[PDB]
Amino acid sequence: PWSFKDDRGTTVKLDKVPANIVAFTGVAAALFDYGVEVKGVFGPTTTKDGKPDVQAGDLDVDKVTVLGNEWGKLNVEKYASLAPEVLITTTFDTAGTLWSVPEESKDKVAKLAPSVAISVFDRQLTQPLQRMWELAESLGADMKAKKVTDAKAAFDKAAARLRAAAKAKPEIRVLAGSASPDLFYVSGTNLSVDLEYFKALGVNFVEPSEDAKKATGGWFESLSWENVDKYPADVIIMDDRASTIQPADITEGTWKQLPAVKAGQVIARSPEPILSYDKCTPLLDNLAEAIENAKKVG
Ligand code: NA
Ligand code: NA
Ligand code: NA
Repeated sequence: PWSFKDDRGTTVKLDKVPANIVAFTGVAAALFDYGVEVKGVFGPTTTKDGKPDVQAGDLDVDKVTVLGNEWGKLNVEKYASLAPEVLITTTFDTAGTLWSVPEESKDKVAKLAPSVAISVFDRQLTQPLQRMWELAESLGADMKAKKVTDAKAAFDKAAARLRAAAKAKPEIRVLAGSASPDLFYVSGTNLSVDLEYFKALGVNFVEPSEDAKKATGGWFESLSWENVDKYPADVIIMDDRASTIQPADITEGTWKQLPAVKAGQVIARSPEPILSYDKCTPLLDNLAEAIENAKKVG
């Protein structure tokens, strides 16, 4: 018998540990690092050359059944064909909305199998990391495997490295960005699990006012591309997800003129961390390295 109380407070109870797990791609990726296999995934999974998306982590993308290959896409008939026993995903709000389960078919999807939500709303990264760990352990993963304990040890060291970098270089201003054709979005730290944790470790972020973020209920500010120099920044961390324009591909002239861009002080941000200690370690090391070696340029 298997039971798990999720971050909505809902307890799923099944007569045996589910063999037919379907998960958001990034959740499947986290589970994979603890030795838990999933049967189906939905989300950014492969890129247009067939390579694994960043959100697929170390998943064997050929082996799994891909039900949707972008956010908000999940073929209901194909899902049903997997004899799904549980659906696992993240949640980004108070309501417990199941992330990436299509709004139009979410009721049909719910009929086929119970769901488990792990919240990545308004808390530091360490919380959903612990809750993903608990979920994996409830599914029979060996949490005392060398690979798992090594990953947790490395994460802790990386967190210490970032704390030291932020304390050693207090002048370095970090801007969290995401590019689209219409708009350049600047995230504040509040509400995001990665940025809340990085802030708690002492990183100096550019913070749009609450007033500037109110159109998204506090998540981010939308800027016209001509106003992307509004906030002076030394390091820019850019959204890496498939829905967004990657920094190497941005052609807008204002972007190209930013001091941090000219100095080569742009790195990746993963606004949807894969919730394993393994996949969150480079988030910490990458940011620490950017801060360690950044010049003040903004
Ligand atoms: Na296959
Ligand atoms: Na166990
Ligand atoms: Na340095």
